[PDB]
Amino acid sequence: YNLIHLDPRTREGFTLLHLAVNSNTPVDDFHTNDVCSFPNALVTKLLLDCGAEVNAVDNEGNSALHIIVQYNRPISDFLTLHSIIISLVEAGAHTDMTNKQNKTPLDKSTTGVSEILLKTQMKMSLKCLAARAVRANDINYQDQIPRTLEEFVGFH
Amino acid sequence: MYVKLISSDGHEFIVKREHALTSGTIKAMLSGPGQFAENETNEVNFREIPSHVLSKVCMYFTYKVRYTNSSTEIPEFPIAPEIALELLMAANFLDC
Amino acid sequence: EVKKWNAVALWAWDIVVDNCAICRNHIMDLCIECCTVAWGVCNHAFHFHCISRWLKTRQVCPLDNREWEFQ
Amino acid sequence: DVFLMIRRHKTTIFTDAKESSTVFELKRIVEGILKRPPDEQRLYKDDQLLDDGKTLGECGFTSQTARPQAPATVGLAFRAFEALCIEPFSSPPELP
Amino acid sequence: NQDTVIDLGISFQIYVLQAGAWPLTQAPSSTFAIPQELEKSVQMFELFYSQHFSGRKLTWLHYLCTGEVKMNYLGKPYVAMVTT
Amino acid sequence: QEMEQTRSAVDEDRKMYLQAAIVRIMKARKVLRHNALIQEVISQSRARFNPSISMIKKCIEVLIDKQYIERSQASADEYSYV
Ligand SMILES: [Zn+2]
Ligand SMILES: [Zn+2]
Ligand SMILES: [Zn+2]
Repeated sequence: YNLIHLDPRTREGFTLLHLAVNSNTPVDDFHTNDVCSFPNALVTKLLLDCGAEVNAVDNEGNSALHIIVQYNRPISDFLTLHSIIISLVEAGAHTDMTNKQNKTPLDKSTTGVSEILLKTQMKMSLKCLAARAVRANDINYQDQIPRTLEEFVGFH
Repeated sequence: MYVKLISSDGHEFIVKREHALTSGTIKAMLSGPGQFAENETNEVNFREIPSHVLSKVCMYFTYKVRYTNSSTEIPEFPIAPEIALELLMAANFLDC
Repeated sequence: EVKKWNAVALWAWDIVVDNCAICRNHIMDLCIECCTVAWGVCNHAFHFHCISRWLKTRQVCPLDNREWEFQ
Repeated sequence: DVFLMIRRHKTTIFTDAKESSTVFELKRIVEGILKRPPDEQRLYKDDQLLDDGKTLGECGFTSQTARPQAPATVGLAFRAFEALCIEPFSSPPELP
Repeated sequence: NQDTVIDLGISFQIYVLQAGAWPLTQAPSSTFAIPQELEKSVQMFELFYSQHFSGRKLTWLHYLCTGEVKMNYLGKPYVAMVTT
Repeated sequence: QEMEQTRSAVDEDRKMYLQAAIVRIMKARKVLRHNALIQEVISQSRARFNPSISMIKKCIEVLIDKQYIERSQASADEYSYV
């Protein structure tokens, strides 16, 4: 929690939990390959329960859900996915974050199983489904909307 | 059983109490002070939102109840561009 | 008409494909050669190891009489 | 599972029920929530009167069209009978 | 936990068996229709399980089911606990 | 009546265990004599069910038909893994 409150960030802009959820994390050629698997369910669960910034964004504009749905092995260790997906949605992690290249993680699921999991964990909700339209059609929100709604639109 | 919602532009909208309870503000407004303890009407005023958006959330109130988690072929929501940025000032006031 | 009836449940993982019909095992566990599970134009999910060895034998989907291709 | 939007002046009532049911209680669900005499109602779907014993499934609308986003709106009227008088929803402020 | 008055008229003792590690199976179709008295019960439980446990196909097993029977048509004497 | 197919079910399952047993043997052995392979399959599988020789003979042919393994060109007794 001390490190997370200090919040280190990678060169690629990934937060610590972003480094926890990805699959391209390099692992040392020694016995870490035996046990340090990625993405890891327990690591992400303990990081989120410890107080990680779940809505942290990278330099690529994505969130943790965007990275985890892009996993290349969805049915190899599906339970881990079924853990981490039920982890992040349990604490923040807006399921329709819509990264800076106008891509919701549902559109970046790239897998039927992952998109089924996300749809089961998606929520019929507020001005997120009622904001995808107002950001698809360019309506001026520049101080035409509340101040927290500026970042709300900037996500959605 | 049913709740009444009064829009800014004179319009009064009546929907199921459970359907309007999906938004936190209505839950907050109906509870505590201003409860209007008649258990049948429970009218609430809204001098900020216009009539169409209050009709739009009432459409959305029934939309959420029907499709909480079932019928995976979920129909989308046809939000008009002319009603966009107006409902974008409403749901945060409603905590839907 | 009823007060305390209850039955026995049985849950899968909502996976559209049940088993890898090459080694006749589940999809969740590793292949017999080893992991990596492939897909086909016939919408059948088998292991990459189970399929790369299959195409050496024949380039035909094992269930239906259709020419296998990758995804 | 047909969804309705009952209209009478500024007052609007949202309604959902099955198709195979008479419109008698449709005249009475509004009666319970308006605290008004029951026999004075006269529902007007598309500016026409229909039988009180007739079901709303045969009244003209189906569920495949009356989805909650665009429910089958109907006009209500009370005996002074008297013709339907509803208030259309105000237009949102258009974009510049 | 639900907001409205959710009363089922039925009490539960569910044995949520795991995946194919359990040896019992049902290879014939044998589509026994759900009784309408407990239809609200199974829909509530299916909605409950699919929400708390995402990605789970609750395939119901009725050939090894259990439960009680009421005989109010006769006049309701005693109870009976034959299969479903 | 239902317990005899359960005997066949594990018998079907033991063949699947037998098929996976030869593959992991030949992944490291590459080539192995058939008589030594008879003891080799039994050696690791002795912790579980004891496989009779007749079940092994058909499992070699099934694995040969699946083309995971085939007989060595130098000796028909010797087998080659691919
Ligand atoms: Zn396989
Ligand atoms: Zn493999
Ligand atoms: Zn096929």
